[PDB]
Order: sequence, then C-alpha cells, then structure tokens
Amino acid sequence: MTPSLSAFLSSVILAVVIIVIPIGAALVFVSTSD
Amino acid sequence: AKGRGWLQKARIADEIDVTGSQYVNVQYDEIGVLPPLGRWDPLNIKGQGEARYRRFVEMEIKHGRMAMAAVLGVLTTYSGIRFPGYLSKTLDLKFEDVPGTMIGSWATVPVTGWIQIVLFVVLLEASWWKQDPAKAPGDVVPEGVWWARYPDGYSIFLGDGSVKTVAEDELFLGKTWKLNAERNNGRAAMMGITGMYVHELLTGNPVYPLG
Amino acid sequence: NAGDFGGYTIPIIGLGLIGATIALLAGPVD
Amino acid sequence: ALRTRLGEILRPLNAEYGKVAPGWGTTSVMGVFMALFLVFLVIILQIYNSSIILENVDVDWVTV
Amino acid sequence: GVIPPTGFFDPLGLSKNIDEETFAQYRTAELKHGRVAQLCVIGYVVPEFYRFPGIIAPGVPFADIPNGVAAINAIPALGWFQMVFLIGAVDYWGVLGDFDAGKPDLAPEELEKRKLQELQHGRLAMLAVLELLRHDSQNLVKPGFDGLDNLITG
Amino acid sequence: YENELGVIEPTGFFDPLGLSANIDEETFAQYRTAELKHGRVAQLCVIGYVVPEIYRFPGEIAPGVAFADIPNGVAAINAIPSLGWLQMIFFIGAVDYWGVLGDFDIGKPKLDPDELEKRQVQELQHGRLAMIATLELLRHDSQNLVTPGFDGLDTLITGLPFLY
Amino acid sequence: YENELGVIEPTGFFDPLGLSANIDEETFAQYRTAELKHGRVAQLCVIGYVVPEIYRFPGVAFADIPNGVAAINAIPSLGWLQMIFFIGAVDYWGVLGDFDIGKPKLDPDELEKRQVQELQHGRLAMIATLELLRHDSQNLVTPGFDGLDTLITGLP
Amino acid sequence: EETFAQYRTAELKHGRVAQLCVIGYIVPEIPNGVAAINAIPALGWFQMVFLIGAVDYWGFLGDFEAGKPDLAPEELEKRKLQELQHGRLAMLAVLELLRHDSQN
Ligand code: CLA
Ligand code: CLA
Ligand code: CLA
Ligand code: CLA
Ligand SMILES: CC(=O)O[C@H]1CC(C)(C)C(=C=C/C(C)=C/C=C/C(C)=C/C=C/C=C(C)/C=C/C=C(\C)C(=O)C[C@@]23O[C@]2(C)C[C@@H](O)CC3(C)C)[C@](C)(O)C1
Ligand code: KC1
Ligand code: KC1
Repeated sequence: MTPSLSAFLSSVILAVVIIVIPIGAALVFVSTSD
Repeated sequence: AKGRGWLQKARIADEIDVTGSQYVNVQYDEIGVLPPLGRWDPLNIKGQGEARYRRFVEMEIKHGRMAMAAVLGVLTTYSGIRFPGYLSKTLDLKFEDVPGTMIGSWATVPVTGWIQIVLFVVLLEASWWKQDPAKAPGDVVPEGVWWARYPDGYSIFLGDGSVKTVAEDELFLGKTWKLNAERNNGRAAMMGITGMYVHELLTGNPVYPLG
Repeated sequence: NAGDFGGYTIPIIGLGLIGATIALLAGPVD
Repeated sequence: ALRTRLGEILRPLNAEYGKVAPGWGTTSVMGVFMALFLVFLVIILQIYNSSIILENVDVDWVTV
Repeated sequence: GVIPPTGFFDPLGLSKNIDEETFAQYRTAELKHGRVAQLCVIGYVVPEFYRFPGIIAPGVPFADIPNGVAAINAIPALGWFQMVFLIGAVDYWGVLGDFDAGKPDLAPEELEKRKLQELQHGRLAMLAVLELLRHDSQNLVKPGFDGLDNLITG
Repeated sequence: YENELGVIEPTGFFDPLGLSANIDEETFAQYRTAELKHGRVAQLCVIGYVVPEIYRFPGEIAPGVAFADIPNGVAAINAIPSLGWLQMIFFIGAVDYWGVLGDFDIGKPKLDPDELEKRQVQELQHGRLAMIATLELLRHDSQNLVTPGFDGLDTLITGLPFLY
Repeated sequence: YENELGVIEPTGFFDPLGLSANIDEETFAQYRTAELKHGRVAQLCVIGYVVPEIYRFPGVAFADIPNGVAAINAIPSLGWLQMIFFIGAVDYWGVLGDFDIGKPKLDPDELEKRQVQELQHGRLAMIATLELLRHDSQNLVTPGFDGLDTLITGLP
Repeated sequence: EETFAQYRTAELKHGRVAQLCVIGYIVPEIPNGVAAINAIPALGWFQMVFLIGAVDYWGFLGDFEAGKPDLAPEELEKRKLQELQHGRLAMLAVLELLRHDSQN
C-alpha cells in the first residue's frame, strides 16, 4: 500500500463519511420532519 | 420449518404490468424438439411405438452423454494435460508417457486398467444407475446421491440476498433449457467424437486440420 | 500462414452453415 | 402481419412487452454496482494520471 | 435333465433311495459343477494367445506363468485367498451374480428348453475338463507321457 | 429432525449415516451445541492461523520465550511452556462452563425472529465451512513439520501468498 | 434389538452407526452368526500364533515354516487350498471335524452366562488379532519397524 | 439451594483431587513435581486433560456400578461425612507441598 493508494482510500472513505452520509441523513431528517 | 421462513421475505414479488395490472402470460413441447428443425423425425421412430420411442430417447441421451465425455476427454488429453504421477506403477507407466492420440491412449493404457473402467460402467449400468420406467428418460441418478437438480421453482440468489424462483421455461436457468442443452451438446459431440476418430484414422490428428 | 488455424476449412464450413440455415428458414410456415 | 419461420422462432423473445418488477425491484443492487463502477473508473483514471502510483506499476511504454 | 439319447441315467442307484428334496441339492451341485467346467474349458485355451499385461504378485508377471495346473503354485496363496473369497461371495451371497438383466424375460416353452442344454453343455464340459487337467497333470509330473506334448490338441 | 435449523439449499437435510434418526431430543440439543461450539472454535482457529503471520503481541507469555520467537502453527504448542497452555485451558474453560467473561447483555442483539434464525443458519454454515478448513490447515501444517516441504507447498498459509 | 445377548455394562447396547437399526430378524441372525464365527476364528488365531512356536508338526518341512504371514508363501498354494475347502466342509455342510459329532451341554441359566461369554471373548480376540496381524505384517516389510519381537509376551 | 448444590459438589471434588495428588506424589520417588509439568510437552497435557474432562463431565470411564455398592443408609452418610473430612484433611495438606517448592 503506497502513500498515494492510501491517500486515495482515505479520500474515498472521507467523502462517504463526511459528505454523502451527513447530507443523506440531514435530507432524511428534514424530509420526515417537514 | 425452522430457518426457512426468511426465504419468503427475501423472495421477490411476482412480475406485473407497468400500468399496475397483473401480467398476462400469453410445437416445442418435448426435450430435443427445439426451434431450428422442430421434430426432425425422417425415419418416423415415434410411429414405431411408444415403447420403441422411449427406448430411442434414452438411447440418444446415453449415447450423447458418453460422447460429450469422450470429446472432452480427447481435447484435454491431446492438448497435453495430464494427471500427475503414474498410471501404472507396476508397468512403469507415467501419465506423461501415455500418448494424446485416441488410438495411442486406447492402446497404451493397460487392459487391466481398461477392465476397471468398463466394470465401473457395468456396475453403474446394471445396479447403481438403472433407468426407472416411472422416472423421466435419462434420470438414472438415484435420490440421496448429490446431483445438481433444477426443479420447477427452484431458488437462485441475488446480490442483496433476494430470492428468485426459476420456472422450467426460464432462459439459461430453467430445467427445459438445461435438458435441451444436454441433448444438443450430446448430439453435436456424437458427430464430433466420430469425426475426431476418422480424422485421426486418416491423418493422426483428432482435431484435423487444427494444430 | 495460409494453413494456420485450420486453413480455409472454418470459413468454408462457417459460410456453408450460414447459407444452409438461411435456405432452411426461407420457406413459408405452412 | 406476416409469420415467418425465423419469426416464429424468435417470437417468445419479444413476447414480454411492458412486464416489470413491482416497486423498486433490484435498484439497490444496481446502485451498488454503479457506485463500485464509479470508484473503479476513478482508480484507473488516477493510475493513468499518476495520481495513484502503485508498487510495481510504471505508467510508461513497456518492452515485449 | 432327461435327454432323448439316454433315459433316466442312474446305474449306481443314486436317485431311487435318495429323496427328491435333497435331489434338488445335487441339481445345483451338478449345474454349478458344469458352469465351473464350462468356464474352465474356455479358460484353458484363452491364455495361450493372450495374457494380461501387468503382474499378479510382486515379482510374478502374468507372462511367465504356465497355463496348466502349475499356475496354482506359481501364484502365491494369499493371492489365491483373495480370489477364492471373492468367488465365494458371489457363490454364497450372490454379490455380483444377482443382477436382474441376467434373468431374461422368457416365455415358458423356450425356458425349460434352454435349461436342458445348459446342464447338457456343462455335462460334456465336466468330462472335457476331466481330460484337460488329466493330460496337463501327466505331462507336468513327467515330461512327454502321452504322444502329444500340447495342452490344447487344436 | 428434518424441520430444524441447519437445513440449507445445496444438500437439504444432510444425514447419510443416520446418526440422528433414532436419537432423542436431548442428544440432538447436545449435537447442535457441539456443532455450534466446534464451528465457533474452528472459525477462530482459521483466524488464528493468519493473524500471527501479520501482527504479533509485544510482550512475553513466559520470561523464557516472547511472542515473536513462537513459530506459527502446531510448532507453537511445544515452543510455549506447558504451564502457560494449562492456564489458557482453564481460563477459556471458565467461560466455557460458567461464562465468567461471556453472557453479556450487550452484544446479544434482539432481531426479527425470522432474521434471527437466518443468522443462526449463517452461523452454522460458516462454522461448518471453517471446520473443513481447520482440517486442511492442520493436515498441511503437521505434515510439513514431520517432513519439511512434504506436499511441496512449503508456506503455512498456502492460499494467501500476499502474506509472504 | 436391545433385548438380546451381548449387552454388557461398559458399552451396553453398543451401536453408534446404527447398523442394527431397521433390519429384519433374518439379517440380525446373520449378523449374529457373523459376530460369533468371526470371534471364534480370532480366539483360534491368537492360539495359532503362540503354540506353533513351542510345538512343531511332524514336500515342505513343518518346522521350517515361519509362523505368521510368512507361512502363506512357504506352504504351496495348492497345499493351502485343500485346507481352505476342508474348513468349508465343516462351515457350510457342518461335517464336524474338530469333534466327532458335537456334544454340547445345556444348562438354562448357564446358557446366558456361556453364550454371552463366548462372543465377547471372541470380541476381545477380534480386537486382539488386529494388533497381532499388524505387528507381523509391518515387521515383515520392514525388519524392526518398532524394534520388537514377534510375540510381546516373554515366555518364548 | 441451587447455588449450594454447586458449592456442595465442588467441596467433594476439591477434596478428591487433593487425595489422589497425595498418593500420586509418593509413587514417583519409589520430572519430580512442578518441574515435571514443564518437562512434559503441552501436547501431552492436551490429551490427558481432555481425558479427565471426559470423565469429569460425561463419566466416560468413571461412572460404574462397581464403585457404588448398595451398602445401607445408616453408614452411607457416615462414610459420606467421612468422605468430606478426609477430603478436607487432604485439602489443607496439599498447599504446604506446593508452597514448599521455593515459595512463601
Ligand atoms: C491427579 C492425581 C495425581 C497427580 C497430581 C500426580 C503427580 C504426578 N505423577 Mg502420578 N499417580 C497417581 C495420581 C497422580 N499423580 C496415582 C493414584 C498413582 C498410583 C498408581 C500415580 C503413579 C504415577 C506414575 C506411575 C507416574 C506418575 C507421574 C507423575 C508426575 C507427572 C505428571 C502427571 O500427573 O502424570 C500422570 C501420569 C500417569 C501415568 C498417572 C498414573 C495414574 C494411573 C493411570 C491411575 C489413574 C487412573 C484411575 C484414576 C485409576 C482407577 C481406575 C479403575 C481401576 C478404578 C506428577 C508429579 C509420572 C512421572 O514420570 O513421575 C514423576 C509417572 O510415570 N504417577
Ligand atoms: C463436531 C462436528 C459436528 C456435529 C456434532 C454436528 C451435528 C449435527 N449436524 Mg452437521 N456438520 C459438520 C460438523 C458437525 N455437525 C461439518 C464439518 C459439516 C460439513 C460437512 C456439517 C454439515 C451439516 C449439514 C449440511 C447438516 C448437519 C446437520 C447436523 C445435525 C444432524 C446430523 C447428525 O446426526 O450429526 C451427528 C454428528 C456426530 C455424531 C459427530 C460426527 C462423527 C463422525 C463419525 C465424524 C466422521 C469423521 C470426520 C469426517 C473427520 C474425518 C477425519 C479424517 C482424518 C479422516 C446435528 C446437529 C443437519 C442440521 O443441522 O440439522 C437439521 C444438517 O442439515 N451438518
Ligand atoms: C477445563 C477446560 C474446559 C471446560 C470446563 C470446558 C467445558 C465444556 N466443554 Mg470446552 N473446550 C476447552 C476446555 C474446556 N471446556 C478448550 C481448551 C477448547 C478449545 C478452545 C474447548 C472447546 C469445546 C468444544 C469444541 C466442545 C466443548 C464441549 C464442552 C462441554 C463438554 C465437556 C467436555 O469438555 O468433554 C470432554 C471432551 C471429550 C469427551 C472429547 C475429547 C477428545 C477430543 C477429540 C479433544 C482431544 C484433542 C487432542 C488433545 C488433540 C490430539 C489428537 C490426537 C493426536 C490424540 C463442557 C461444558 C463440547 C460441548 O459443548 O457439547 C458436547 C464440545 O463440543 N468445548
Ligand atoms: C465381524 C465383526 C462383527 C459383526 C458381524 C458384529 C455384529 C453385531 N454386533 Mg458386535 N463387535 C465387534 C464386531 C462385530 N459385531 C467387535 C470387534 C466388538 C468389540 C469392540 C464388538 C462389540 C459389540 C457390542 C458391545 C455389541 C455388539 C452388537 C452386535 C450386533 C448388533 C450391532 C450391529 O449391527 O453390528 C453390525 C456390524 C457389522 C455389520 C460389521 C461392521 C464392520 C465395520 C464397518 C468395521 C469398521 C472398522 C473397524 C473398526 C476395523 C478397522 C480396522 C482398520 C485397520 C481399517 C450384531 C450381531 C450388540 C449385541 O451384541 O447384540 C444386541 C452389542 O451390544 N458388538
Ligand atoms: C468332544 C466335544 O464335543 O467336547 C467339546 C465341547 C466344548 C465344550 C464345546 C469344547 C469347546 C470349546 C472350546 C475349546 C473353547 C475354548 C475357548 C478359548 C480357547 C478361549 C480363549 C481366549 C482367547 C482370547 C480372548 C485371547 C486374547 C488375547 C489377548 C488379550 C491378546 O492381547 C493377544 C496377544 O497376542 C498379544 C496381542 C500379545 C502377546 O504378548 C499376548 C497375546 C498372545 C495373549 C471342548 C472343550 O473342546 C470339548
Ligand atoms: C471361500 C469361498 C467359497 C464359499 C463360501 C463357497 C460356497 C459354496 N460353494 Mg463354492 N467354490 C469356490 C469357493 C467357495 N464356495 C471356488 C473358488 C470354486 C471354483 C474352484 C467353487 C466351485 C464350486 C462348485 C463346483 C460347487 C460349489 C458349491 C458351493 C456351495 C456348497 C458348499 C460346498 O460344497 O463347499 C457353497 C455355497 C457346490 C454346491 O452348491 O452344491 C450343493 C458345488 O457343487 N462351489
Ligand atoms: C493472579 C495470579 C497469578 C500468578 C501468581 C501467576 C504467575 C505466573 N503465570 Mg500467570 N496468568 C494469570 C494469573 C497469575 N499468573 C491469569 C489471570 C492468566 C490469564 C490471563 C494467566 C495466564 C498465563 C500464561 C499464558 C502464562 C502464565 C505464566 C505465569 C508464570 C510466569 C513466570 C514463570 O515462567 O514461571 C508465573 C508462575 C507463564 C507460565 O506459566 O510459564 C511457565 C505463561 O506462559 N500465566
């Protein structure tokens, strides 16, 4: 596992963890609330 | 009963029309009777008798089955694929020294070895795998023996764990497709194994002109 | 090079098979 | 309409117009394969771009 | 087993005093003796031109075995133990001699006909065997007792 | 006992030797408890054959031998002192009989009853497969200890060449 | 078949595989006959391994015959066959050779205490002859495989 | 009740193993003690402990009618009270032998 490969894997994990999942959870919450 | 009800919840629902209504289902009835020729019976074996016709169905199935094994047998053996070790340690017969040629493999293999192959077929034909008259033609494997069976409505599994039931008329997965594909590959290998025999008789190459 | 992969055998058999199937399916149904 | 020998043969292949799986069907599995395809396409792009440098993979003209 | 050339052949009084229940036991004894003898006649002429490829015992190939009764001592006894016991499983249990395909669906009239030459073919084969191991045994002990020195006279 | 847990698609009810036809309930419950625990141990045994090839513990089991010197496989057994092995047996034996470090309220999720039986069959199926795996691991390892490179596969974990 | 002779306290009705499950009364009598006859040979096989050492017999020398599996090759194969069929005379037809006709005592309560004692001495002998045949055959192919004599008892 | 039965069974069992250890410690002098358990390979202990466990849990080779005579109830509890008293006597004895092997 080269540093560039590890950086790519961290980028994918990071994008899912702090972009896709929080926006989806916020959308679900405001859609059920409103 | 226990540990089987998860299939019903994982089973995908029945297909419907796009509008929402139930789907309306809206020549080739026998295995071996398929699109290109239909019922190709030039000698009218079906007219000879029901007992005579059932004999010919089992006869085509059996002849076609050994031909598929025979064709695959030569193709791997003539390529040079060999089992590791000795075919006959008493005769100092390694597998590598047995010729890939059909006549060469038929002659080099010891007659005591050929007897063991024949006696296994005799044991299967006479006691173990007998055709039951009540059973379908070619259905000679008894119950209890582990065999790949494809009954009507058998389960297949998707990526999420969902379960689909496969009818007999399903493409590539139904019983009638696999039954038809066995007969046809058997018919093609029946001509194939005889052609490989005569081509090797004339030229020494079973797959002439390939190679 | 002209005898490689069976020579002209597969193209001749293949073209004859296609022509025979077209002629077989050319007739009317009934 | 004309009935031909090949048309009768190919008839069951065109006999399921409008047939659907009810509801969402297998869309969840399809989204997973789309997401895996998107990650795979980014990988081979970044390998070509040399944004991902592998261990024994050198993006340059090779011999033999 | 009554055949037109002869009648109820019984010169030594071996069928009158003895009962008919055990007379069936001699019938199996007669049929099995002929069946062994019939297979011994063909089994005596076949090893002349053809032999099995490998060996039967370590150091004992099939080729260098005398065809006659000297083959009994050539093959080791433990080899004979395996052969005799496997035969006896078929002889007693009917392990490999009970398949229904060997019992053809025959009508009555030709059945009791076919059983008649079955014991008759074995009958001459009992006497034919009795000559086969005779001339073999005489020539095995002392060479060239009879005028001919061939196991098969033809 | 055809209508019990463990019946799965490729074989169905698998009992060719008839070891469950004439048995009672309590021996079947003992059989399934044996099957569940044999599978659970064999599942951890497969994991325990791969993890020491990557990471080892930093301390010492005994002052004589450290973790890194211990050879992976059946050669581990004689390397570590026998007093240490006897202490492990009774430690995990206390959890085996009493459950001193098991039977916790957390870690036992309540689910859908049909989902729970599905996961229980999955637990049995993984355990049944790992039981078959532990036989191949032990056969390859022990025979390679008697004759080094007996089968010609040398390495302990043959199917995972990226570890070596 | 739990209520039958042979049930003894350590094993009880020993049948793990269930070979006696769902078989007719004719097969079990056949199983019992095979149980008994296999046992009876094994007791005589144990005797026939120690007593041919001290005592010999009067075209092969009886004293030169090596006791064990090496005796099979020493005795001629033809000479072995009439012994095999002689045992078959007393086996199938029951033409008693060890006795003249056979004079067995019958005591009602002792019958249970003899027949059960007959098969289990044979059962132990059957367990014993496996070791006796193993040690002889493994040492014949490899002299000194476990580095032991032919008979573990030291009175020879 | 339920807990007391476990304590009751453990009191008897602990008293037993102490007794066989004491007689099992004098036959060797006629690979000595705690030095022996390390000398024997752990594969040997794997076979022996599970053999004891088969007797301990299933009663494989340790539950037979020859070891349980009919006797009579008057001296049964007298002998069973004697089972504990000898069991305790061997129990307090045992610790001094293990503490003797270079311990406190
Ligand atoms: C749990 C009880 C116990 C303990 C802690 C010990 C202690 C020890 N014994 Mg030991 N032994 C015992 C029971 C015990 N003895 C009894 C009751 C006897 C008298 C027969 C012996 C006779 C004995 C021998 C002959 C040897 C030892 C050896 C040893 C040492 C090696 C470790 C070991 O346990 O191997 C245990 C190995 C054994 C072979 C134990 C023998 C126990 C036998 C098989 C009887 C037990 C089975 C059963 C309870 C009997 C009743 C069944 C039925 C007939 C009613 C160790 C210091 C070995 C050592 O090398 O010496 C230092 C050794 O060779 N002891
Ligand atoms: C310790 C192992 C063990 C035990 C006690 C069980 C117990 C059980 N299994 Mg099972 N299983 C196992 C391991 C085990 N399993 C393995 C490894 C596989 C994969 C092949 C399976 C595959 C399987 C299926 C697919 C099913 C069962 C089922 C059952 C139940 C009924 C069958 C029975 O009577 O078992 C009794 C078991 C024994 C008496 C122990 C086995 C003793 C034999 C003689 C061992 C044979 C030797 C072995 C092959 C090792 C060879 C070593 C080599 C060096 C030669 C019962 C709860 C059924 C079910 O779960 O309930 C409805 C069922 O459908 N098993
Ligand atoms: C003191 C320690 C201890 C205690 C109190 C228990 C508690 C229990 N266990 Mg565990 N267990 C232990 C140690 C212990 N276990 C260890 C170290 C492991 C491995 C991590 C296990 C894994 C385990 C399994 C897989 C099973 C149990 C079962 C049982 C129960 C039956 C009693 C028994 O063990 O049968 C005594 C043992 C036997 C009768 C069989 C012993 C022989 C086998 C083959 C093991 C021998 C392997 C051998 C040493 C290796 C060499 C082989 C050859 C070369 C000789 C009981 C509740 C069984 C169960 O719950 O229901 C049946 C069960 O199937 N336990
Ligand atoms: C030829 C051997 C033979 C035969 C025919 C029998 C048959 C019988 N036994 Mg019996 N037995 C034997 C050997 C045999 N046993 C041996 C050696 C022992 C001592 C361990 C016993 C101890 C015993 C007890 C304690 C009981 C029986 C019982 C029975 C009866 C019912 C059980 C059954 O169906 O078994 C059928 C068995 C067979 C058909 C033979 C199976 C042979 C297997 C496949 C061999 C497996 C390998 C074996 C371990 C050898 C390995 C060698 C290795 C080098 C390969 C039946 C009459 C019961 C009873 O007496 O009547 C109610 C009963 O309670 N037997
Ligand atoms: C005229 C008439 O009708 O009267 C008849 C009627 C009547 C009553 C029926 C008769 C009878 C029947 C008879 C004779 C019955 C006899 C019973 C008999 C003979 C029973 C033996 C036990 C064998 C065993 C268990 C051997 C185990 C052997 C064991 C434990 C071994 O380990 C084998 C061993 O090799 C090892 C592995 C190592 C060696 O170191 C030691 C040995 C060698 C030991 C009579 C008396 O004939 C009279
Ligand atoms: C150990 C293996 C073995 C057993 C267990 C066994 C059993 C029986 N044999 Mg067989 N037998 C051989 C071996 C065995 N036989 C061999 C190797 C050969 C070829 C040489 C052979 C040939 C004959 C002939 C010609 C006859 C014969 C019979 C019987 C029958 C009566 C018992 C007897 O007479 O010994 C019982 C079931 C006769 C018969 O049925 O008459 C009533 C009969 O006439 N056998
Ligand atoms: C609280 C009481 C207590 C004492 C007084 C004590 C003492 C020793 N233990 Mg320890 N022990 C635990 C507790 C105690 N231990 C616990 C709770 C566990 C489970 C986590 C445990 C596990 C292991 C393992 C795996 C090994 C082990 C060892 C030693 C050995 C080290 C010095 C020596 O080598 O003598 C001395 C005597 C090693 C061994 O026995 O090697 C021969 C060895 O491998 N222990």
